[PDB]
Amino acid sequence: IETVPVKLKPGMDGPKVKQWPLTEEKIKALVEICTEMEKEGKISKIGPENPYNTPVFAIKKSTKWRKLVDFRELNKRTQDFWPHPAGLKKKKSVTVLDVGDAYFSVPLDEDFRKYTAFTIPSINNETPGIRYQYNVLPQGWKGSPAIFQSSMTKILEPFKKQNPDIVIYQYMDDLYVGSDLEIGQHRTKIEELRQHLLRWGLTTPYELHPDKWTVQPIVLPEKDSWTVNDIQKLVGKLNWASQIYPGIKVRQLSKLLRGTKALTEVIPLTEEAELELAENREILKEPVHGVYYDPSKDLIAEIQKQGQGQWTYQIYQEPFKNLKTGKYARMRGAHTNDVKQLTEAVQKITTESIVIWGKTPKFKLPIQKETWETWWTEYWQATWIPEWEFVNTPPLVKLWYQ
Amino acid sequence: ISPIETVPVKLKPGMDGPKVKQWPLTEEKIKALVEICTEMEKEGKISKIGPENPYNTPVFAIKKWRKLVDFRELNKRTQDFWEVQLGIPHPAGLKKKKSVTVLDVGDAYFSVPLDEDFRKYTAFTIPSINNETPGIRYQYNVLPQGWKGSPAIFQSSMTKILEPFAAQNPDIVIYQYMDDLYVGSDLEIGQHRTKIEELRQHLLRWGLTTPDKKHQKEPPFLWMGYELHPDKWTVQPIVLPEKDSWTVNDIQKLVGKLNWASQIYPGIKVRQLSKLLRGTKALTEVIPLTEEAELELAENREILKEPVHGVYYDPSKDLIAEIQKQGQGQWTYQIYQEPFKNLKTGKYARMRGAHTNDVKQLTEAVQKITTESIVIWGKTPKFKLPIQKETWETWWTEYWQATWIPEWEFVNTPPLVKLWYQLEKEPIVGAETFYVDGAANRETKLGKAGYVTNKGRQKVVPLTNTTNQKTELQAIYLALQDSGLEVNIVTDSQYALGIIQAQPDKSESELVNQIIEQLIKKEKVYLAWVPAHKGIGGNEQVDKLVSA
Ligand SMILES: N#Cc1cc(Cl)cc(Oc2cc(CCNC(=O)CCl)ccc2Cl)c1
Repeated sequence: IETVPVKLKPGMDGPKVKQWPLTEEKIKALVEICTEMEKEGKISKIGPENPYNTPVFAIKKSTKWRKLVDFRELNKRTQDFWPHPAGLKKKKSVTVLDVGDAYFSVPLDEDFRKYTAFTIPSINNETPGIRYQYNVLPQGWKGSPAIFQSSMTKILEPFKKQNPDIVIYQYMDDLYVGSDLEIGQHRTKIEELRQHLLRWGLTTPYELHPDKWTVQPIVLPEKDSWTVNDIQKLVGKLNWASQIYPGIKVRQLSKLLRGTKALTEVIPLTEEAELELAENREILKEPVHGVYYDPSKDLIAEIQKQGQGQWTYQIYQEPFKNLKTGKYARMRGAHTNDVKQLTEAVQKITTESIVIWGKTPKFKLPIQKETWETWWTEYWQATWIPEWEFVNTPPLVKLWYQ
Repeated sequence: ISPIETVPVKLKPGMDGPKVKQWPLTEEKIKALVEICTEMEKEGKISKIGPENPYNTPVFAIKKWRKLVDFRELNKRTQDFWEVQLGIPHPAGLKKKKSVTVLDVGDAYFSVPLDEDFRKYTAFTIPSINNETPGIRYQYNVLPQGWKGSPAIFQSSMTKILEPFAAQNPDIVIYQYMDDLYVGSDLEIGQHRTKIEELRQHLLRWGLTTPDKKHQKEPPFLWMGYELHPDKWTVQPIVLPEKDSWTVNDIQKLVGKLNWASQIYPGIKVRQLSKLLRGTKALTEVIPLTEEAELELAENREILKEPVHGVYYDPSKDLIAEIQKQGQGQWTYQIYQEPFKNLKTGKYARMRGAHTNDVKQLTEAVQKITTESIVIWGKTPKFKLPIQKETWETWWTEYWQATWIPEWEFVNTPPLVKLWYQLEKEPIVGAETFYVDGAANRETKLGKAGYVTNKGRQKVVPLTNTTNQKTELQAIYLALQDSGLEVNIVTDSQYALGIIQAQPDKSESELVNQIIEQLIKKEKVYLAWVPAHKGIGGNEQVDKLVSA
């Protein structure tokens, strides 16, 4: 029962972002949700003298509908305000718990409330949207975990003392809990924390394993009968890897193609070339030494559709300096589609990025903008939203990262 | 004092009220301001103010006579408000009602109070002739007409006023747009007339006057360029000008009217006309029309000659969209629930780049319908599309970009959408392997394209005013001309590789259009890439050939 003064950055106005059109199904769910939030004092209706807007979406996360607010623009403008454990990637198991309901016990600075304004859209612009602002700390705003921080440390301090090796990291609405324990013990220690949080009034309605995460090695084929095309493709891929690994050579392999040869012609692999290829296979095993994470610089994720439910990704801050690379695969379940797989992959990459570095990456998404803006909420379960942009240039690097 | 509650209003932080000066006025106009203002003063809309008010805003008279005020300075000084009704409803989204009344609200802004603390900033001065005596000072107590916050604060106030009536009458549908009010019910016209008279009284109890000549508007309603009948809607008649010469301004207004007609007139095309605005130097520049542009406008003129009507929306029946190709990169669609009664029509012709294919454009068209359907009806329709699942599944599976395919059904209404060609995924045996390459000096801008094959053939065609990129396409084109029906090409040009791998069937480039014609005629084509200047097979030989 005491507010914490919240200030936007100097010379910065609040967010004025467009509310996206919603289907009548999602509008109805937002109206039910906000009517009950109004009854509980968490939000209140606002008048025309409030010009600010932050977008809202309806997702499922389950049968019951849920509200998600895109506080990205407010988060940039609130920024300022006022700790990431480097060992969370080390732990064999990491479990994620949603602790976001706890924020709704804390009043928000009455002066800052205006910047939390949101609009439930209308169909066909028939009616002006229903407009609310927040009276309590909103889920999804970077300020809410920062303000709730002290209360969180009080509630966790018992549990941390009893289990000193377990690592607990808070990012937005989620708690990341890591242990090197066996899985059954891990899940038991997790339930103790849930009951500890629930005994103290924090309602907490996903298991990762960063032990298995790596940067994938570049893979070269192994063929019984090579052709001119196969050598050319192999010489093309090794040339690309030469920008990254210095020791690659293609002289012996390219000699096998000397002359003007038909592409389908079979080229026996001479011993000198086979050694150079075998040597180049060993160089790809050992990673680059110069790849380091600058905290000031932004993380960037690129994603490539490789077909058959496979998506490759790379995370980097500067070109060719890949901090992480990986491949995503989802076994088709009669509902698997390109937008569902991209949206699942985007979340998996973002979670991995949050564990490793404590910030989300900027996404280069291989999808037409409007298709993404239309359908991304149908499969979104995470409680945060990364920045993104839309690649329109096709990769000819698709083969190489596969 | 007023029953309507005021909205608090501040000026932008660090700004004070307007202090614009009052230019002298004709003595005839001063009399009109004196009479209008004493009538306005009697009604409580304005009030004479003491001398200490340091602010002013100019006022004028023009023609009954009216009072006009220039609040531009206060408007630049006033806080921003939540914008109101940027979009307007689309008649195809509205649902049929048995009875519909239109109600205009008179002196709508002047019926709503204004925040007391803000009233000091509205002050204006009625001039005294020759400045012989001090001027008469007035300030507003209601929402001034032309002020920045008047449109939004009135709508908010109107909504709160309307709230009690709508609770007692849940069945009636009330729409608010600007100063108008649209009321509809499915009750008996006598009972509906009764409910309309009740609301007029409830509005009158809050100070809002309503039409007393029964209800002044009668169907059809001329509303925002539309025509609303009890069982049909249509656009207002469109007139396309005829001129010997066309300026940039004339073209922009023409694509505007055609764009507007597209929502109910099936077949409107504006692509070739709009391409004329590419340079867009000034609205005065005269643009020579194109033979393709003149045919497009002629076909549009023929379409506009016949009338068309749209229907209103029934949420009980399904929503269906069909898309038909119009050629030259242009597409058209209709949205309906009954097989020939259309809710709306539309077009789509954007290339989204220099080269595309039909399946990509069809998927983009489906995307534009899907967004528009959500806005208008809050749902996505069923699609009847002129493509077969084998065609679309093959495309979206091999397409590098992720795409959402709605549930659709194949309708066999030619022209069907097909993949005109498909490059090979593996090299072709028994086919000649062409190693192509091109070049052009960047300064001289002259160049050459040549090939070197496994069968031993070599050729070099000379080239003028080209670029390194265009020659790389020329080399690929040359190998398609001088080859049999099956061919393997090998290039070092990532630029050329990307354009062909995209498998376009249409381009703004005549070269790429020629390559496409060759690719269609050929049976099997495999395109392969090699790093340049790395001494790999024929690429080294063709590089030396075109370098000499
Ligand atoms: N000027 C005006 C105007 C503008 C709009 Cl955007 C709506 C409106 O009234 C309505 C229209 C419809 C759609 C069907 N119409 C009819 O059956 C009779 Cl024309 C339904 C309700 C109302 Cl209130 C009037």
